[PDB]
Amino acid sequence: PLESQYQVGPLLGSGGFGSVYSGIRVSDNLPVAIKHVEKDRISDWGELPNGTRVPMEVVLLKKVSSGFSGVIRLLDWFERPDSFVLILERPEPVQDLFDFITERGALQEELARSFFWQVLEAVRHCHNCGVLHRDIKDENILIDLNRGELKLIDFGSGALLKDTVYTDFDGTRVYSPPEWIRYHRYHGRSAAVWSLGILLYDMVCGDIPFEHDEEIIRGQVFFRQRVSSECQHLIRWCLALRPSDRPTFEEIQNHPWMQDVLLPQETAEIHLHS
Ligand SMILES: O=c1[nH]c(-c2ccc(NCC3CCNCC3)cc2Cl)nc2c1oc1ccc(Br)cc12
Repeated sequence: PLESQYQVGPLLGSGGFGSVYSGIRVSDNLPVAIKHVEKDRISDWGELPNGTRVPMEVVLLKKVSSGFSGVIRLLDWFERPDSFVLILERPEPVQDLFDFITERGALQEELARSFFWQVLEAVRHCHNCGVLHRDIKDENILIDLNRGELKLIDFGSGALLKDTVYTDFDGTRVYSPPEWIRYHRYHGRSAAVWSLGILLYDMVCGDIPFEHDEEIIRGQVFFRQRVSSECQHLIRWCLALRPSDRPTFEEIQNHPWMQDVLLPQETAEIHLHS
């Protein structure tokens, strides 16, 4: 029971998500992350197999936990008077994609591809486990710099995956698809693909392509940097205005630009200098 199992360290960051801290498991010194979430700010609750009230975040994390290292692991969690606490694996050394992109600009395509493929594989996993993330974006992807592996994080906005329409969204606006902006309705897989389209553009251009509802609704994509035509094509496809025109994951991964991906480890050697 309790903290004193773990050993709190520097705050890593905070926001509408809550607050996350570096920490060590005192027993075996495992690097972990301690994420605190206030009950008043939680909005989407669910319940466990064993039948108890919890943040959806926790349900979703348990549903997707496993060997698969494309998604952060939930190690344990605790309930408090006015908060919850989640203990998550921490890789060390680690940097999130956003910070990596600020630091290094528009990524080389070889690297964007390794990365993007890894994201794709992580998301497929979530959908295989019945979970839909709803906030795919550079900040919510961690890079394990030794192993050249990407981990997805922050399921605070996600939802059980379903085949019917979604009328709620509390993700990140600029990553949301046109059909949310206009109609306040979307379907899971097609909304995901759109945000992945924003994600790839961000990677290859050093920034997100739309900053305003107007540009989202319009959906014309302008490339501010040299980007190969296959890449441009893949991105424009993911950003088709009509959802059903977007590619499935299978089509994304069978797309020409996605051929001959580097393994994560050879990515690290070549591109993380390690
Ligand atoms: O849920 C999370 N959110 C966040 C998170 C997401 C977005 C942000 N904010 C935006 C970024 C923060 C850093 N880059 C510039 C601005 C901050 C955090 Cl702390 N981090 C983690 C989360 O779970 C983690 C597990 C292990 C580790 Br290491 C980190 C996390």
